[PDB]
Amino acid sequence: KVFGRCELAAAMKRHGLDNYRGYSLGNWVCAAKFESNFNTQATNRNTDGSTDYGILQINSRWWCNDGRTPGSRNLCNIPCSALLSSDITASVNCAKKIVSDGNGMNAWVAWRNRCKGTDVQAWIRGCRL
Ligand SMILES: [Cl-]
Ligand SMILES: [Cl-]
Ligand SMILES: [Cl-]
Ligand SMILES: [Cl-]
Ligand SMILES: [Cl-]
Ligand code: NA
Repeated sequence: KVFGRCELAAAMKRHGLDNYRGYSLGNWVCAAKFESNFNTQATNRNTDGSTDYGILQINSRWWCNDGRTPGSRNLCNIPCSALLSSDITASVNCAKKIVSDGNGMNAWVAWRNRCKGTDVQAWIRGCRL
């Protein structure tokens, strides 16, 4: 599924991301735009044997199990397949854990490169949130 911008904002707000661990809602919407282009089935294969999965491009070394990644910790205790679902529930839940690490949203390459320190409230413009 490819989410609309305000469509995704509403679901991310429903699931508690606005201001979570110090990150207002627009940070998460921006991260999804630039990680996955709002595509729930996006994937990115990496050089270390891991893969990034879903709308928030969550990495298979530490966070989900795909059965083929070294250094596996599966700290969200889920199959990586769950992160490719058309509803965002599993991805948002696992992102809460990821962001709770000392890294914060620096865990997201695309947030680091296109969202950090920008006008992230623009991402929820006209959404009524
Ligand atoms: Cl929309
Ligand atoms: Cl939802
Ligand atoms: Cl915001
Ligand atoms: Cl899987
Ligand atoms: Cl990570
Ligand atoms: Na990632």
